[PDB]
Amino acid sequence: KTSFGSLKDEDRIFTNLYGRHDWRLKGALRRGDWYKTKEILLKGPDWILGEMKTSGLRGRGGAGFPTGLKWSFMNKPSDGRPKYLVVNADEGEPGTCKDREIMRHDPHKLVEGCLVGGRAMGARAAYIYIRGEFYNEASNLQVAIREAYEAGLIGKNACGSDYDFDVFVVRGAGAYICGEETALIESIEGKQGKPRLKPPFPADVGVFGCPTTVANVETVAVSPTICRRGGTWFAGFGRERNSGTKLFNISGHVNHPCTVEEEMSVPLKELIEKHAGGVTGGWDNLLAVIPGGSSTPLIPKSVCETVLMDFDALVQAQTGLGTAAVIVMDRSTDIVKAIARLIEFYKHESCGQCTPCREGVDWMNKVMARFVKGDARPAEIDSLWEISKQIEGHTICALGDGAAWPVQGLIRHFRPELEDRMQRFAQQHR
Amino acid sequence: ASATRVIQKLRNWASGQDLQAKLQLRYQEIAKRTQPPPKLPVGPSHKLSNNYYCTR
Ligand SMILES: Cc1cc2nc3c(=O)[nH]c(=O)nc-3n(C[C@H](O)[C@H](O)[C@H](O)COP(=O)(O)O)c2cc1C
Ligand code: SF4
Repeated sequence: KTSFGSLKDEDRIFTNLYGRHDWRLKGALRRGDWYKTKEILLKGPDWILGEMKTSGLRGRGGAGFPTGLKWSFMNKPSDGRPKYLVVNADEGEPGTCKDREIMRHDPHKLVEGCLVGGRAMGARAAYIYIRGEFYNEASNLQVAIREAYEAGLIGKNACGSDYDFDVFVVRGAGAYICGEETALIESIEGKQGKPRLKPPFPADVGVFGCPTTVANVETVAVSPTICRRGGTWFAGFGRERNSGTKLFNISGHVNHPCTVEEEMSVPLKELIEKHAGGVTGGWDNLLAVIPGGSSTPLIPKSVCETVLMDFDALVQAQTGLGTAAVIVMDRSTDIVKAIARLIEFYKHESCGQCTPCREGVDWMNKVMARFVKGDARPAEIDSLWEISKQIEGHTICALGDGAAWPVQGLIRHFRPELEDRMQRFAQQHR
Repeated sequence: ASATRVIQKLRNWASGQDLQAKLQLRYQEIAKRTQPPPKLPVGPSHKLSNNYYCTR
Protein backbone atom coordinates (compact mmCIF):
# COMPACT_ATOMS: atom_id res chain seq x y z
CA LYS A 1 0.00 0.00 0.00
CA THR A 2 1.28 3.45 -0.96
CA SER A 3 -0.80 5.37 1.60
CA PHE A 4 -0.93 4.71 5.33
CA GLY A 5 -3.27 5.65 8.15
CA SER A 6 -6.95 5.17 8.98
CA LEU A 7 -6.23 2.24 11.26
CA LYS A 8 -9.05 -0.19 11.99
CA ASP A 9 -10.44 -0.49 15.50
CA GLU A 10 -10.17 -4.28 15.35
CA ASP A 11 -6.48 -3.75 14.55
CA ARG A 12 -5.92 -1.22 17.35
CA ILE A 13 -3.40 -2.95 19.62
CA PHE A 14 -4.19 -0.71 22.61
CA THR A 15 -7.91 -1.19 23.22
CA ASN A 16 -8.98 0.58 26.40
CA LEU A 17 -6.83 3.63 25.81
CA TYR A 18 -9.61 5.97 26.96
CA GLY A 19 -10.31 4.62 30.43
CA ARG A 20 -13.45 2.62 29.66
CA HIS A 21 -13.82 -1.18 29.64
CA ASP A 22 -12.71 -1.90 33.25
CA TRP A 23 -8.90 -1.66 33.35
CA ARG A 24 -8.70 -4.45 35.97
CA LEU A 25 -7.95 -8.12 35.27
CA LYS A 26 -11.53 -9.13 34.42
CA GLY A 27 -11.78 -6.41 31.78
CA ALA A 28 -8.32 -7.31 30.49
CA LEU A 29 -9.42 -10.93 30.06
CA ARG A 30 -12.61 -9.75 28.34
CA ARG A 31 -10.61 -7.56 25.93
CA GLY A 32 -8.10 -10.35 25.37
CA ASP A 33 -4.99 -10.66 27.52
CA TRP A 34 -3.09 -13.56 29.11
CA TYR A 35 -4.45 -15.67 26.24
CA LYS A 36 -2.22 -18.57 25.10
CA THR A 37 0.59 -17.05 27.17
CA LYS A 38 1.49 -20.47 28.57
CA GLU A 39 1.65 -21.71 24.98
CA ILE A 40 3.95 -18.79 24.14
CA LEU A 41 6.26 -19.51 27.08
CA LEU A 42 6.40 -23.21 26.19
CA LYS A 43 7.04 -22.23 22.56
CA GLY A 44 10.14 -20.65 23.98
CA PRO A 45 12.66 -17.82 23.75
CA ASP A 46 13.98 -18.42 20.23
CA TRP A 47 10.48 -18.43 18.76
CA ILE A 48 9.61 -15.17 20.54
CA LEU A 49 12.82 -13.51 19.35
CA GLY A 50 12.19 -14.71 15.80
CA GLU A 51 8.66 -13.33 16.09
CA MET A 52 10.07 -9.94 17.09
CA LYS A 53 12.62 -10.04 14.25
CA THR A 54 9.95 -10.88 11.67
CA SER A 55 7.65 -8.19 13.06
CA GLY A 56 10.41 -5.61 12.74
CA LEU A 57 9.25 -3.68 15.79
CA ARG A 58 11.57 -0.83 16.73
CA GLY A 59 12.07 0.90 20.07
CA ARG A 60 9.39 3.12 20.87
CA GLY A 61 11.52 4.99 23.40
CA GLY A 62 12.72 7.45 20.78
CA ALA A 63 15.95 5.52 20.31
CA GLY A 64 14.74 3.65 17.29
CA PHE A 65 16.77 0.47 17.78
CA PRO A 66 15.37 -2.86 16.47
CA THR A 67 13.61 -4.54 19.38
CA GLY A 68 14.19 -8.11 18.19
CA LEU A 69 17.94 -7.68 17.78
CA LYS A 70 18.22 -5.71 21.03
CA TRP A 71 16.37 -8.40 22.99
CA SER A 72 18.34 -11.15 21.27
CA PHE A 73 21.52 -9.54 22.59
CA MET A 74 20.89 -11.70 25.67
CA ASN A 75 20.24 -15.19 24.34
CA LYS A 76 23.44 -16.47 25.95
CA PRO A 77 23.46 -19.34 28.47
CA SER A 78 23.70 -18.78 32.22
CA ASP A 79 26.72 -17.05 33.77
CA GLY A 80 26.22 -17.35 37.52
CA ARG A 81 24.44 -14.02 37.73
CA PRO A 82 20.69 -13.61 37.19
CA LYS A 83 19.23 -11.69 34.29
CA TYR A 84 16.71 -8.87 34.43
CA LEU A 85 14.17 -7.11 32.27
CA VAL A 86 13.77 -3.42 33.10
CA VAL A 87 10.82 -1.40 31.85
CA ASN A 88 11.08 2.33 31.34
CA ALA A 89 7.89 3.92 32.62
CA ASP A 90 9.62 7.21 33.40
CA GLU A 91 8.14 9.10 30.40
CA GLY A 92 9.80 12.47 31.10
CA GLU A 93 9.81 13.94 27.57
CA PRO A 94 7.57 16.98 27.03
CA GLY A 95 4.63 16.13 24.79
CA THR A 96 4.55 12.45 25.80
CA CYS A 97 1.60 10.90 27.62
CA LYS A 98 1.27 7.44 26.03
CA ASP A 99 3.08 5.46 28.74
CA ARG A 100 0.94 7.09 31.43
CA GLU A 101 -2.23 6.28 29.48
CA ILE A 102 -1.38 2.62 28.97
CA MET A 103 -0.17 2.16 32.55
CA ARG A 104 -3.35 3.61 34.02
CA HIS A 105 -5.79 2.13 31.50
CA ASP A 106 -4.39 -1.27 30.43
CA PRO A 107 -1.70 -2.35 32.90
CA HIS A 108 -2.20 -6.08 32.39
CA LYS A 109 -0.82 -5.66 28.88
CA LEU A 110 2.31 -4.21 30.50
CA VAL A 111 2.48 -7.09 33.00
CA GLU A 112 2.00 -9.75 30.31
CA GLY A 113 4.63 -8.06 28.19
CA CYS A 114 7.02 -8.06 31.14
CA LEU A 115 6.48 -11.80 31.47
CA VAL A 116 6.85 -12.50 27.74
CA GLY A 117 9.96 -10.35 27.34
CA GLY A 118 11.50 -11.81 30.48
CA ARG A 119 10.96 -15.29 29.10
CA ALA A 120 12.34 -14.24 25.70
CA MET A 121 15.53 -12.90 27.25
CA GLY A 122 15.68 -15.54 29.97
CA ALA A 123 15.27 -13.74 33.27
CA ARG A 124 13.85 -13.88 36.76
CA ALA A 125 12.46 -10.38 37.33
CA ALA A 126 11.18 -7.30 35.56
CA TYR A 127 11.71 -4.02 37.39
CA ILE A 128 9.24 -1.41 36.13
CA TYR A 129 10.89 1.92 36.91
CA ILE A 130 7.90 4.24 36.93
CA ARG A 131 8.04 8.01 37.17
CA GLY A 132 7.71 9.34 40.70
CA GLU A 133 4.95 11.79 39.82
CA PHE A 134 2.69 8.95 38.61
CA TYR A 135 1.55 7.81 42.04
CA ASN A 136 -1.95 6.82 40.91
CA GLU A 137 -0.55 5.06 37.84
CA ALA A 138 1.97 3.18 40.00
CA SER A 139 -0.78 2.17 42.43
CA ASN A 140 -2.96 0.92 39.56
CA LEU A 141 0.01 -1.05 38.24
CA GLN A 142 0.54 -2.55 41.70
CA VAL A 143 -3.15 -3.49 41.85
CA ALA A 144 -2.79 -5.24 38.49
CA ILE A 145 0.39 -7.01 39.63
CA ARG A 146 -1.30 -8.18 42.82
CA GLU A 147 -4.23 -9.47 40.76
CA ALA A 148 -1.83 -11.32 38.46
CA TYR A 149 -0.08 -12.88 41.46
CA GLU A 150 -3.45 -13.93 42.90
CA ALA A 151 -4.44 -15.44 39.55
CA GLY A 152 -1.08 -17.20 39.36
CA LEU A 153 0.15 -15.38 36.27
CA ILE A 154 3.42 -14.39 38.00
CA GLY A 155 5.59 -16.24 40.47
CA LYS A 156 6.84 -19.85 40.64
CA ASN A 157 4.49 -20.87 37.82
CA ALA A 158 4.29 -18.29 35.05
CA CYS A 159 0.74 -18.88 33.78
CA GLY A 160 1.07 -22.58 34.55
CA SER A 161 4.45 -22.99 32.88
CA ASP A 162 7.54 -24.18 34.73
CA TYR A 163 9.04 -20.68 34.43
CA ASP A 164 9.62 -18.48 37.48
CA PHE A 165 9.25 -14.73 37.16
CA ASP A 166 8.78 -11.71 39.42
CA VAL A 167 7.52 -8.22 38.62
CA PHE A 168 8.59 -5.30 40.81
CA VAL A 169 7.59 -1.64 40.59
CA VAL A 170 10.15 0.94 41.66
CA ARG A 171 9.23 4.62 41.70
CA GLY A 172 11.52 7.46 40.74
CA ALA A 173 11.79 10.76 42.53
CA GLY A 174 11.49 13.41 39.85
CA ALA A 175 14.33 13.24 37.34
CA TYR A 176 13.87 13.34 33.58
CA ILE A 177 17.40 11.98 33.13
CA CYS A 178 16.30 8.83 34.97
CA GLY A 179 14.33 7.97 31.84
CA GLU A 180 17.67 7.19 30.22
CA GLU A 181 18.71 3.54 30.02
CA THR A 182 21.84 3.45 32.17
CA ALA A 183 20.71 6.34 34.38
CA LEU A 184 17.54 4.39 35.13
CA ILE A 185 19.73 1.38 35.92
CA GLU A 186 21.74 3.51 38.36
CA SER A 187 18.55 4.91 39.89
CA ILE A 188 17.31 1.38 40.52
CA GLU A 189 20.71 0.49 41.99
CA GLY A 190 20.26 3.36 44.44
CA LYS A 191 22.81 5.92 43.27
CA GLN A 192 22.13 9.21 41.53
CA GLY A 193 20.56 9.19 38.09
CA LYS A 194 23.84 9.65 36.24
CA PRO A 195 24.16 7.56 33.06
CA ARG A 196 27.18 5.31 32.76
CA LEU A 197 29.37 4.90 29.70
CA LYS A 198 29.06 2.12 27.11
CA PRO A 199 30.79 -0.42 26.97
CA PRO A 200 29.82 -2.26 29.15
CA PHE A 201 26.39 -2.52 27.60
CA PRO A 202 23.38 -3.31 29.82
CA ALA A 203 23.22 -6.76 28.21
CA ASP A 204 26.53 -7.46 29.99
CA VAL A 205 26.42 -5.21 33.09
CA GLY A 206 23.03 -3.77 34.05
CA VAL A 207 21.26 -3.40 37.39
CA PHE A 208 23.33 -4.97 40.20
CA GLY A 209 25.96 -5.90 37.61
CA CYS A 210 23.66 -8.45 35.99
CA PRO A 211 22.74 -8.82 32.30
CA THR A 212 19.66 -6.64 31.83
CA THR A 213 17.53 -5.36 28.96
CA VAL A 214 15.84 -1.96 29.22
CA ALA A 215 12.68 -1.59 27.16
CA ASN A 216 9.92 0.97 26.73
CA VAL A 217 6.42 0.45 28.13
CA GLU A 218 4.84 0.66 24.67
CA THR A 219 7.41 -1.83 23.36
CA VAL A 220 6.75 -4.44 26.04
CA ALA A 221 3.02 -3.72 25.93
CA VAL A 222 2.79 -4.47 22.22
CA SER A 223 5.13 -7.46 22.71
CA PRO A 224 2.56 -10.15 23.72
CA THR A 225 0.01 -9.13 21.09
CA ILE A 226 2.83 -9.26 18.53
CA CYS A 227 3.65 -12.78 19.72
CA ARG A 228 -0.02 -13.80 19.72
CA ARG A 229 -1.20 -12.34 16.39
CA GLY A 230 1.83 -13.22 14.28
CA GLY A 231 4.23 -10.44 13.41
CA THR A 232 3.72 -10.59 9.69
CA TRP A 233 0.54 -8.69 10.63
CA PHE A 234 2.56 -6.09 12.56
CA ALA A 235 5.02 -5.76 9.67
CA GLY A 236 2.00 -5.44 7.38
CA PHE A 237 1.19 -2.24 9.18
CA GLY A 238 3.51 0.67 8.43
CA ARG A 239 6.12 1.04 5.73
CA GLU A 240 9.25 -1.07 5.33
CA ARG A 241 11.57 -0.87 8.39
CA ASN A 242 8.99 1.38 10.14
CA SER A 243 6.24 -1.08 10.94
CA GLY A 244 3.23 -1.51 13.18
CA THR A 245 1.09 0.87 15.17
CA LYS A 246 2.15 3.84 17.25
CA LEU A 247 0.66 5.89 20.08
CA PHE A 248 0.73 9.49 18.87
CA ASN A 249 0.23 12.24 21.40
CA ILE A 250 -0.85 15.54 19.84
CA SER A 251 -0.57 18.64 21.99
CA GLY A 252 -0.18 22.37 21.64
CA HIS A 253 -2.31 24.57 19.39
CA VAL A 254 -4.74 21.94 18.15
CA ASN A 255 -8.49 21.93 18.63
CA HIS A 256 -8.59 18.59 20.48
CA PRO A 257 -5.20 17.62 21.95
CA CYS A 258 -5.32 13.88 22.43
CA THR A 259 -3.52 10.55 22.52
CA VAL A 260 -4.54 8.23 19.67
CA GLU A 261 -3.21 4.95 18.32
CA GLU A 262 -2.51 5.23 14.60
CA GLU A 263 -0.65 3.25 11.94
CA MET A 264 2.94 4.18 11.21
CA SER A 265 3.82 6.22 8.09
CA VAL A 266 0.58 8.20 8.43
CA PRO A 267 0.88 11.78 7.10
CA LEU A 268 1.35 14.47 9.74
CA LYS A 269 -1.41 16.59 8.19
CA GLU A 270 -3.75 13.59 7.99
CA LEU A 271 -3.02 12.67 11.61
CA ILE A 272 -3.69 16.18 12.92
CA GLU A 273 -6.78 16.82 10.80
CA LYS A 274 -8.26 13.40 11.60
CA HIS A 275 -7.55 13.01 15.32
CA ALA A 276 -6.72 16.42 16.79
CA GLY A 277 -9.48 18.31 14.99
CA GLY A 278 -6.99 20.49 13.12
CA VAL A 279 -4.80 23.42 14.05
CA THR A 280 -6.46 26.27 15.95
CA GLY A 281 -7.22 28.68 13.12
CA GLY A 282 -6.47 26.12 10.42
CA TRP A 283 -3.66 24.44 8.55
CA ASP A 284 -2.85 27.84 7.08
CA ASN A 285 -2.50 29.14 10.64
CA LEU A 286 -0.07 26.31 11.44
CA LEU A 287 3.50 27.57 11.82
CA ALA A 288 5.70 24.72 13.10
CA VAL A 289 5.55 21.22 14.54
CA ILE A 290 7.86 19.21 16.78
CA PRO A 291 7.11 15.61 15.70
CA GLY A 292 9.10 13.91 18.44
CA GLY A 293 8.72 14.91 22.04
CA SER A 294 11.40 17.48 22.69
CA SER A 295 14.67 15.97 21.44
CA THR A 296 13.68 16.38 17.85
CA PRO A 297 14.02 19.68 15.97
CA LEU A 298 11.30 21.75 14.33
CA ILE A 299 9.67 21.25 10.98
CA PRO A 300 7.79 24.22 9.47
CA LYS A 301 4.44 24.13 7.69
CA SER A 302 6.07 23.82 4.26
CA VAL A 303 7.64 20.43 5.00
CA CYS A 304 4.81 19.49 7.38
CA GLU A 305 2.54 19.51 4.32
CA THR A 306 3.76 16.16 2.98
CA VAL A 307 5.89 14.53 5.69
CA LEU A 308 5.10 11.02 6.91
CA MET A 309 5.44 9.61 10.42
CA ASP A 310 8.35 7.18 10.13
CA PHE A 311 11.80 7.15 11.66
CA ASP A 312 13.19 7.15 8.12
CA ALA A 313 10.75 9.81 6.89
CA LEU A 314 11.59 12.21 9.71
CA VAL A 315 15.32 11.46 9.31
CA GLN A 316 14.87 12.48 5.67
CA ALA A 317 13.05 15.61 6.88
CA GLN A 318 16.03 16.27 9.24
CA THR A 319 14.07 15.30 12.35
CA GLY A 320 13.32 12.13 14.24
CA LEU A 321 10.42 10.03 15.39
CA GLY A 322 10.99 10.05 19.11
CA THR A 323 8.05 9.33 21.37
CA ALA A 324 5.65 10.40 18.57
CA ALA A 325 4.61 13.54 20.44
CA VAL A 326 3.39 16.09 17.89
CA ILE A 327 3.65 19.51 19.52
CA VAL A 328 1.87 22.02 17.28
CA MET A 329 2.58 25.76 17.18
CA ASP A 330 0.40 28.08 15.12
CA ARG A 331 1.41 31.50 13.78
CA SER A 332 0.20 33.30 16.93
CA THR A 333 3.05 32.11 19.15
CA ASP A 334 6.62 32.95 20.09
CA ILE A 335 8.63 30.14 18.51
CA VAL A 336 11.87 31.50 20.00
CA LYS A 337 10.27 31.52 23.45
CA ALA A 338 9.04 27.94 22.99
CA ILE A 339 12.52 26.75 22.04
CA ALA A 340 14.03 28.74 24.92
CA ARG A 341 11.59 27.06 27.31
CA LEU A 342 12.72 23.70 25.96
CA ILE A 343 16.34 24.68 26.61
CA GLU A 344 15.25 25.74 30.11
CA PHE A 345 13.83 22.23 30.52
CA TYR A 346 17.07 20.61 29.40
CA LYS A 347 19.11 22.88 31.68
CA HIS A 348 16.92 21.98 34.65
CA GLU A 349 16.97 18.26 33.83
CA SER A 350 20.66 17.86 32.99
CA CYS A 351 22.29 15.43 35.39
CA GLY A 352 25.54 17.40 35.45
CA GLN A 353 28.03 14.59 34.84
CA CYS A 354 29.56 15.67 31.52
CA THR A 355 31.19 19.03 31.18
CA PRO A 356 29.80 19.39 27.57
CA CYS A 357 26.13 18.89 28.46
CA ARG A 358 26.43 20.60 31.86
CA GLU A 359 28.23 23.80 30.87
CA GLY A 360 27.01 23.93 27.28
CA VAL A 361 23.32 23.54 28.05
CA ASP A 362 23.59 26.22 30.75
CA TRP A 363 25.30 28.36 28.09
CA MET A 364 22.55 27.53 25.58
CA ASN A 365 19.93 28.55 28.14
CA LYS A 366 21.55 31.95 28.64
CA VAL A 367 22.04 32.51 24.89
CA MET A 368 18.44 31.54 24.12
CA ALA A 369 17.12 33.86 26.83
CA ARG A 370 19.09 36.67 25.22
CA PHE A 371 17.66 35.59 21.85
CA VAL A 372 14.13 35.90 23.23
CA LYS A 373 14.86 39.35 24.63
CA GLY A 374 16.69 40.40 21.45
CA ASP A 375 20.00 41.71 22.84
CA ALA A 376 22.21 39.40 20.77
CA ARG A 377 23.97 39.87 17.43
CA PRO A 378 23.56 37.76 14.27
CA ALA A 379 27.09 36.34 14.66
CA GLU A 380 25.89 34.69 17.87
CA ILE A 381 23.50 32.55 15.80
CA ASP A 382 26.43 30.77 14.17
CA SER A 383 28.22 30.81 17.53
CA LEU A 384 25.26 28.95 19.05
CA TRP A 385 25.27 26.55 16.09
CA GLU A 386 28.90 25.72 16.81
CA ILE A 387 28.13 25.33 20.52
CA SER A 388 25.41 22.84 19.59
CA LYS A 389 27.81 20.96 17.33
CA GLN A 390 30.32 20.86 20.18
CA ILE A 391 27.72 19.45 22.59
CA GLU A 392 26.33 16.85 20.19
CA GLY A 393 28.23 13.57 20.01
CA HIS A 394 30.62 14.53 22.84
CA THR A 395 28.53 13.43 25.84
CA ILE A 396 27.94 10.23 27.79
CA CYS A 397 24.20 10.06 27.12
CA ALA A 398 21.87 11.53 24.52
CA LEU A 399 20.45 14.37 26.61
CA GLY A 400 23.18 16.55 25.12
CA ASP A 401 22.08 15.63 21.60
CA GLY A 402 18.44 16.08 22.58
CA ALA A 403 19.24 19.57 23.84
CA ALA A 404 21.37 20.48 20.81
CA TRP A 405 18.84 19.38 18.18
CA PRO A 406 15.97 21.86 18.90
CA VAL A 407 18.50 24.70 18.78
CA GLN A 408 19.73 23.39 15.43
CA GLY A 409 16.18 23.18 14.10
CA LEU A 410 15.38 26.71 15.24
CA ILE A 411 18.56 28.07 13.62
CA ARG A 412 17.95 26.01 10.47
CA HIS A 413 14.38 27.16 9.88
CA PHE A 414 13.49 30.29 11.87
CA ARG A 415 16.69 32.26 11.45
CA PRO A 416 15.05 35.38 9.91
CA GLU A 417 12.82 35.49 13.00
CA LEU A 418 15.90 35.64 15.24
CA GLU A 419 17.50 38.29 13.03
CA ASP A 420 14.25 40.30 13.01
CA ARG A 421 14.09 40.21 16.82
CA MET A 422 17.71 41.34 17.07
CA GLN A 423 17.27 44.24 14.65
CA ARG A 424 14.01 45.31 16.33
CA PHE A 425 15.75 45.29 19.71
CA ALA A 426 18.72 47.24 18.34
CA GLN A 427 16.57 49.88 16.67
CA GLN A 428 14.31 50.24 19.72
CA HIS A 429 17.30 50.62 22.08
CA ARG A 430 19.03 53.24 19.94
CA ALA B 1 61.14 81.66 14.35
CA SER B 2 61.53 84.81 16.38
CA ALA B 3 64.29 86.38 14.30
CA THR B 4 64.49 89.73 12.56
CA ARG B 5 64.28 90.14 8.81
CA VAL B 6 67.92 91.24 8.55
CA ILE B 7 69.11 88.23 10.55
CA GLN B 8 66.91 85.90 8.48
CA LYS B 9 68.37 87.36 5.27
CA LEU B 10 71.91 86.95 6.63
CA ARG B 11 71.22 83.35 7.67
CA ASN B 12 69.70 82.45 4.30
CA TRP B 13 72.55 84.03 2.34
CA ALA B 14 75.25 82.50 4.55
CA SER B 15 73.69 79.03 4.43
CA GLY B 16 72.90 79.30 0.74
CA GLN B 17 69.50 77.73 1.44
CA ASP B 18 66.14 78.89 2.76
CA LEU B 19 66.07 78.22 6.49
CA GLN B 20 62.73 79.63 7.68
CA ALA B 21 60.85 77.03 5.64
CA LYS B 22 62.59 74.07 7.32
CA LEU B 23 63.98 75.34 10.63
CA GLN B 24 64.90 72.57 13.05
CA LEU B 25 63.05 73.96 16.09
CA ARG B 26 59.48 72.79 16.60
CA TYR B 27 57.04 75.53 17.56
CA GLN B 28 53.36 74.76 16.92
CA GLU B 29 52.99 72.36 13.98
CA ILE B 30 53.57 69.32 16.21
CA ALA B 31 50.69 67.32 17.64
CA LYS B 32 49.01 68.34 20.87
CA ARG B 33 50.36 66.46 23.88
CA THR B 34 46.83 65.66 25.06
CA GLN B 35 45.19 63.39 22.51
CA PRO B 36 41.64 62.06 22.16
CA PRO B 37 41.28 58.45 23.30
CA PRO B 38 41.77 55.77 20.64
CA LYS B 39 39.63 52.78 19.70
CA LEU B 40 42.00 50.14 18.39
CA PRO B 41 40.55 47.57 15.98
CA VAL B 42 40.44 43.87 16.63
CA GLY B 43 42.22 41.73 14.08
CA PRO B 44 41.09 38.52 12.42
CA SER B 45 40.14 35.39 14.38
CA HIS B 46 37.73 37.47 16.47
CA LYS B 47 34.91 35.93 14.47
CA LEU B 48 32.99 33.97 17.19
CA SER B 49 32.31 31.29 14.54
CA ASN B 50 34.31 29.27 11.99
CA ASN B 51 37.31 30.11 14.14
CA TYR B 52 38.67 26.83 15.45
CA TYR B 53 42.31 27.02 16.46
CA CYS B 54 43.23 23.81 14.62
CA THR B 55 42.46 25.54 11.30
CA ARG B 56 44.88 28.43 11.98
C1 LIG C 1 17.63 12.07 28.46
C2 LIG C 1 16.90 10.83 28.00
C3 LIG C 1 15.62 10.58 28.47
C4 LIG C 1 14.92 9.44 28.08
N1 LIG C 1 13.66 9.23 28.59
C5 LIG C 1 13.03 8.14 28.25
C6 LIG C 1 11.75 7.89 28.83
O1 LIG C 1 11.16 8.65 29.59
N2 LIG C 1 11.19 6.69 28.46
C7 LIG C 1 11.74 5.77 27.61
O2 LIG C 1 11.14 4.72 27.41
N3 LIG C 1 12.94 6.02 27.04
C8 LIG C 1 13.56 7.15 27.35
N4 LIG C 1 14.80 7.39 26.82
C9 LIG C 1 15.39 6.54 25.78
C10 LIG C 1 15.99 5.24 26.29
O3 LIG C 1 17.38 5.17 25.99
C11 LIG C 1 15.26 4.06 25.64
O4 LIG C 1 13.87 4.22 25.83
C12 LIG C 1 15.66 2.71 26.23
O5 LIG C 1 16.91 2.31 25.67
C13 LIG C 1 14.61 1.65 25.98
O6 LIG C 1 14.74 1.16 24.63
P1 LIG C 1 13.53 0.90 23.63
O7 LIG C 1 13.08 2.17 23.05
O8 LIG C 1 14.06 -0.07 22.59
O9 LIG C 1 12.44 0.19 24.40
C14 LIG C 1 15.52 8.54 27.19
C15 LIG C 1 16.80 8.79 26.71
C16 LIG C 1 17.50 9.93 27.11
C17 LIG C 1 18.88 10.18 26.57
S1 SF4 D 1 24.88 14.37 28.67
FE1 SF4 D 1 24.18 15.58 30.50
S2 SF4 D 1 22.41 14.37 31.34
FE2 SF4 D 1 23.64 12.97 29.99
S3 SF4 D 1 25.21 11.95 31.33
FE3 SF4 D 1 26.18 13.85 30.49
S4 SF4 D 1 25.81 15.44 32.11
FE4 SF4 D 1 24.32 13.73 32.47
